[PDB]
Amino acid sequence: MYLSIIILPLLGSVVSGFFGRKVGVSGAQLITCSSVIITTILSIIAFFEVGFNNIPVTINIFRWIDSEWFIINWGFQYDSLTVSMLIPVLIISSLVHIYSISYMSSDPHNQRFFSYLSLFTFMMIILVTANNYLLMFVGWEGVGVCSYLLVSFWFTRIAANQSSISAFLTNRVGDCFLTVGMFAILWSLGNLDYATVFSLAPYINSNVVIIIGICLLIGAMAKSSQVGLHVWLPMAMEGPTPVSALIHAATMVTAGVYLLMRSSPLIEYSSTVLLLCLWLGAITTVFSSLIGLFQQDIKKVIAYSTMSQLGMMVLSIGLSSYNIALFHLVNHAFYKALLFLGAGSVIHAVADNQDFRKFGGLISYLPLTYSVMLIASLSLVAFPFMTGFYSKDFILESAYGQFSFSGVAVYIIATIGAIFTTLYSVKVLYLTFLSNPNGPRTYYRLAIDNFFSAQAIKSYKPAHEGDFFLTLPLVILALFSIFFGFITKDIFIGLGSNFFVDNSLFIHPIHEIMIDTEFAVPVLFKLLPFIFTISFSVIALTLSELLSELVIYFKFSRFGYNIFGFFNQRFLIEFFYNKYITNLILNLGGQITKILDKGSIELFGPYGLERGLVKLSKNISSLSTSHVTTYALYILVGFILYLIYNNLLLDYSYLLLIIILLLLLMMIGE
Amino acid sequence: MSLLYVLLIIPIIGIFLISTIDSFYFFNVSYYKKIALITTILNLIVSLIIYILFDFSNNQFQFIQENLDLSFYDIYLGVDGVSIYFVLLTTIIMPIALVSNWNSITNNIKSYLIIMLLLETLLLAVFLVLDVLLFYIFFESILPPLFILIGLFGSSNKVRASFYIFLYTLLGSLFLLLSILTMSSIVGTTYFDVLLKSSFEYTTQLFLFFGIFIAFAVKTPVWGLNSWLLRAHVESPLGGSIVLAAIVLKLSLYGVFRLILPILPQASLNLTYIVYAIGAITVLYASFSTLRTVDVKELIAYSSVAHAAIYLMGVFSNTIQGLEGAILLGLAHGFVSSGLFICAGGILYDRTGTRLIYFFRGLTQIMPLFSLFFFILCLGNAGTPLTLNFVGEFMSLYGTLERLPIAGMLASTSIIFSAAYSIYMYNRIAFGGSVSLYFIDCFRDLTKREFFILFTLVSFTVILGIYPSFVLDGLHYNISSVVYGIEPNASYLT
Amino acid sequence: PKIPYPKHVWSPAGGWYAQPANWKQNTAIFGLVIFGITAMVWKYSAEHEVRHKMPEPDRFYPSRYWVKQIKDYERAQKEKQ
Amino acid sequence: QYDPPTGWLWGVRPGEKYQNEGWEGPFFYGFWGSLIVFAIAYAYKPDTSIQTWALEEARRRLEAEGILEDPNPT
Amino acid sequence: MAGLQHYKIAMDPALVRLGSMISNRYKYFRWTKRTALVSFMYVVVVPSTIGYLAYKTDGLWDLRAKRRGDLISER
Ligand SMILES: CCCCCCCCCCC(CCCCCCCCCC)(CO[C@H]1O[C@@H](CO)[C@H](O[C@@H]2O[C@@H](CO)[C@H](O)[C@@H](O)[C@@H]2O)[C@@H](O)[C@@H]1O)CO[C@H]1O[C@@H](CO)[C@H](O[C@@H]2O[C@@H](CO)[C@H](O)[C@@H](O)[C@@H]2O)[C@@H](O)[C@H]1O
Ligand SMILES: CCCCCCCCCCCCCCCCCC(=O)OC[C@H](COP(=O)([O-])OCC[N+](C)(C)C)OC(=O)CCCCCCCCCCCCCCCCC
Repeated sequence: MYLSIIILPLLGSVVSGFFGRKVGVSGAQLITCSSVIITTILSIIAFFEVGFNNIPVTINIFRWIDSEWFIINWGFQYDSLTVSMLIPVLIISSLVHIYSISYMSSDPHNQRFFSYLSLFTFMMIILVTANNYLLMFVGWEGVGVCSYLLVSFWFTRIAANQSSISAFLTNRVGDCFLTVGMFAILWSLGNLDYATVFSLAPYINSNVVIIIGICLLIGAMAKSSQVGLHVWLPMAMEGPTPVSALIHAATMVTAGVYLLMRSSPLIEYSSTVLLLCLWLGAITTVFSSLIGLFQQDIKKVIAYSTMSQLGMMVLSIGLSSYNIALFHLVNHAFYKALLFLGAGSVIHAVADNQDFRKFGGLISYLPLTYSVMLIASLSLVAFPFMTGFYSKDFILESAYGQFSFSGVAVYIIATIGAIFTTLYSVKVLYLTFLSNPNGPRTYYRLAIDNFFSAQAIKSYKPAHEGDFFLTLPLVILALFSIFFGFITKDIFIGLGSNFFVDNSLFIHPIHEIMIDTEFAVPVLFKLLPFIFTISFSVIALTLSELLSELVIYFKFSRFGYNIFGFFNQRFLIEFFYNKYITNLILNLGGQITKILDKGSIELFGPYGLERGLVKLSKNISSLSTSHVTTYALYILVGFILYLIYNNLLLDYSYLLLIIILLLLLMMIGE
Repeated sequence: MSLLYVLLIIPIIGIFLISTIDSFYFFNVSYYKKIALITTILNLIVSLIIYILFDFSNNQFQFIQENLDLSFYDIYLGVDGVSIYFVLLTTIIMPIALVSNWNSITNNIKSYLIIMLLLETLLLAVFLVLDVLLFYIFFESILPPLFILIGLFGSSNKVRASFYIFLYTLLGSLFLLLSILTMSSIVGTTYFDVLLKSSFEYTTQLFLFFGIFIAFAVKTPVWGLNSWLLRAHVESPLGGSIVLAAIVLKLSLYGVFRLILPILPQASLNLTYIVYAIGAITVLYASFSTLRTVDVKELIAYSSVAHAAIYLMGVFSNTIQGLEGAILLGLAHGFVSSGLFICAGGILYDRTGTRLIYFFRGLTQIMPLFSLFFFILCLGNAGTPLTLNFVGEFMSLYGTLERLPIAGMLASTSIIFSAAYSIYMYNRIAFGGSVSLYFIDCFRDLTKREFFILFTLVSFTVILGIYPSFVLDGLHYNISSVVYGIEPNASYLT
Repeated sequence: PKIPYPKHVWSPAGGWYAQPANWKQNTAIFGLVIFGITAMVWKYSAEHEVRHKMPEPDRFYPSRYWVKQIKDYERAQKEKQ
Repeated sequence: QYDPPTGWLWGVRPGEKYQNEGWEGPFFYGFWGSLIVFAIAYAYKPDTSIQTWALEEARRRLEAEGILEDPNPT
Repeated sequence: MAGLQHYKIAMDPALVRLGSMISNRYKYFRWTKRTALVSFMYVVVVPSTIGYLAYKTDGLWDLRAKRRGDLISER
């Protein structure tokens, strides 16, 4: 069964992709969805075997790379973290395969799309089940290749080509740092299997831990889209919608978070990497939360809300709170996928429009979509007793519960991020459903009200809801968004919970803050997020549909105009990256090709030699006049020169200088 | 008769049959190409037989023949682990290169086949000779056939390309020859089992290193000595390009394991920083210029320069994993560059008659089979895991990092830039819009021939990317013998 | 509507709106192939997995029904008194 | 509504069949046949790797120390 | 045009002319203050910098089996 989880999504993928002509559209969907659903059941069974009974399972098949000290196997370890990661990844992948049956029903390339969907699932599973750093790197690149293919799926569109390059290259920047960190682990410990690294971590040189830790933090930044290496993820919204929900919101964006949690036994022995994790997460929270409020596309708002939640996880990891980081990762994957799939319902309902400025109404047109989108939003803003409430809010008080200046500072930072999460959460639901219709007649024109005379049987298109495959995943994910956090907090948090005693997560006792978080945090700062959430929601809802001119007054101020543009333009990072990094590299290549390789290297090389030596050859040949009297004088002068050189005991250096001089003169014509 | 002599003899027989069969039957040129292809298959079958019998942990040369008839220049043949895989690469590549030109060679077909068959014998003899001066003789012997191959079958700029590769290689080689002749004078021979026991004094090693290095940097090539490759690898016929990039670039790498590591250990260790600066510069400069190269075959040719920099840095690492990774990368480069040259110089070029990138776009729409293999090959060029290219790049890069960290860190940036030019070139050709509006006719997809040379090459890189033990197991023991150094509590046991 | 496309382009994944008339029959064979390979993988896993703690007798641990390591332990532990 | 799977594999039009260029025999039967045979032959090749020989001596030496249990005690 | 008959291509003269300029550009390189400065920077300065840094850090560090109570520095 444990191997059968690994290979089953791969088997479906090769049938969907390399034999699509045999099974067709329906055969491809039946095989992939079947092969993912069966894998999901085995994952639920695995979560009970490994996690609840605390029986880790080791499996090694054949060696991969064997050189002296490095022995890397095709080997898999199931531990409490492994089965914890597999639950969101397999369930959401099963619900996104099903959702795609309806969503892409009119696309001409269903077989290839479902092959990509199942191949991504297999690479994600490899990434979390591998028992060594390098095999994880295979799934790390595996999900990156699958992400590039799925972002560029509609490959005749130029902008989706640019986005796919951005995701491939930006992640490769983080791959380069992950490779050096693996090189540093190999150099210090002799190989990279997890057990070896984690058994020797307390004893290795503290500077070595920093080098490895910083290296794997930078790789985590790219895959989890933190402020340094974040720009790819918003651009990844160019793929089809079920890709955004599965790959860029719920599972692959969490690989960086998984890397740090799996590395917790090592990075616990480096406060430097923990402190850098702590601030990097906080920056990412406010950075994206600010940007998302000023986005005009619904998928772009949701993408920046993913970036802000992933920052909350990295923030939590910086407080040595990997269990709370894992709890938020699992919980966020459920309700954030719900928002993406609910958004996909809207985009389908209004003929692919994605701009808030053309929504409005739809509240009576998409009641089921509105309900689950509202349910998901309250989970995102950590409304009390929702699923997201149990994870996010604990992260906040844990930041305060670590009574340190950095911990207090991140609390304030992440609180402001929470404020703007509420703001753009209000912005989505209101501009889509609650506001007046800013879109055209076609969206809202119903057959109940008579408008046409002869084109009455058809020609209404009233922006209705989707079919069963479109709506069933919404209902399921809605239920997880309400009860799953409450049902499961005692596992992931507990108070002295021993779910991760296989050492999947290591928390050094000196890094414990949970006691102070439960008892030492004042009640005012515990409920402060809810006071802010329940008020800025009132402030946001009042500013629209009641005021609606004040924000306009702000926009048309030069201060507000500049503020609006700066945040809409994502702190101008894409502008400055393109100007001074991408175009810098292209111009370096232009110089190298033009001034050196097709330039100076040719002239101080073969081409210059050809020019000069042909000239030298022709000038020397000019002396050969065939005048017998001239050759006679030439013999005579040569005779005298030989006599001089030997008679006067001349310095040999003089003779060589004379020869060089003669070539100089024959360089010059006439 | 030794099996190693059979390896060198079979292609000469095929040359004889090709040149005489007109007297036993206007013979169709299909018959000629059938003879040459079967000739390469038998040579491959013999190399497979040798490998089945080959022993992975012997420090004696295997399959050697006693001479007992010593002359001034006697060809001694022998094989060990550090040469066995280059012999296999040569005997696998040669049939694929023949099939890749099955239709595109339209005139002078007999001359083309005889040159390729002669190239097979000469390149194999380079890997099998047990004498350092024999190595130079085979290394330089391939130049006149290569000059003729380019000049009889090359594209519009074939004359300038043929001259460049001949004069660059000759010039570098003349400095290697002076280094070899000095060795021959001090030791009395260049036979491996005698010269490897000699201990040259340090200043002699330094001036021996220079002269061997000048030649190997011309042949790697390092950036700045690489315009012959940017000409010859592009102007060459497709079969010439495959042989030139898959096997001929590997000569300088196998040459380092015979001519520098065992006999110049002190000069090699003291000069590694000069080697690493050149290798680091080559990795960045070649990568940036590959990004701006608009000839599709020139872009695949320039990426060979960047990959060869990494195996060159791995070969000077003086670590087991760096040395094994260098051989692994050399082999993986041979399968990947062969496939990318087939994709560009054989599939795009035959269909369009042009090599300019500006005319290609959206080929996936009409050529799905080409785009599938082309993409997998572009992942191999980017060193994606599950290809043998990742295993070689990782091991080479780890050894370079451990030997000299700043050089490895710069060399590691190849993981970013090889992806950049591979993905950029893939996107512009297969993706990047609908089918190019410059195409008047529609294009057919891969023919069965094109499919099965790409599939075979893609098969080798992926199978060895998942189980690289198939090469490493036969590398470990012999490659131990070229490492230089000691551990304090492990050395001088009593 | 549905986009037009060339009928001469052969693609292994099907092409544009590809569904053969016999798609159920073909899907049945491939699903059978998938089951057969999966079962072989299942047999390998149930023999080569390694554990260091065994499950308690009264706990829901279905692998106890096929994994060689646990099956041997349970059979040996039944020999008591 | 779905379309019937179309397309010309190897560019062979539906009326005609594939024509052999002359390379197919040697390549499929000689080149690929020999590689398949070699792979079967390689299953029966004895292990001559330095690792296999060195693992056995390493096991005995760690049996000598208090690391590995001795199947044949004294 | 090149051996085997290829498909009809709308060979755009401007693009063809650009391709010809790139093949022949070596014939028109000249030494100027700009070209000499660029060539000197790429060929001498940057390589000698990496060479100097590689020289000065050769043998400086070793990671293998370094524990707490030890230094990465060797020299
Ligand atoms: C992604 C990077 C993220 C950030 C990384 C930060 C890592 C921080 C560690 C930096 C590090 C590791 C480099 C290993 C690299 C291995 C491969 C690279 C990675 C492979 C994956 C580089 O340190 C080297 O730097 C050299 C110069 O650069 C210096 O050598 C020379 O410097 C000049 C003459 O002195 C010459 O001019 C230069 O020619 C020479 O060479 C040396 O300082 C040293 O060799 C080691 O730093 C160490 O410095 C020393 C002195 O403080 C510290 O000792 C302290 O001494 C006591 C009193 O002094 C203190 O009371 C006490 O506290 C402590 O005992 C150490 O504790 C440690 O701090
Ligand atoms: C790393 C080297 C490769 C190793 C893995 C080798 C493949 C293993 C199996 C992969 C899963 C199965 C893939 C099915 C193919 C996808 C659908 C298809 O047939 O494409 C044809 C399709 C045909 O599509 P179509 O069926 O929709 O036909 C109509 C579409 N047009 C208009 C194009 C004709 O061609 C394409 O459209 C895309 C061209 C690129 C194909 C992308 C390659 C897919 C395989 C990716 C390899 C994954 C590597 C993993 C990363 C390494 C890990 C670190």
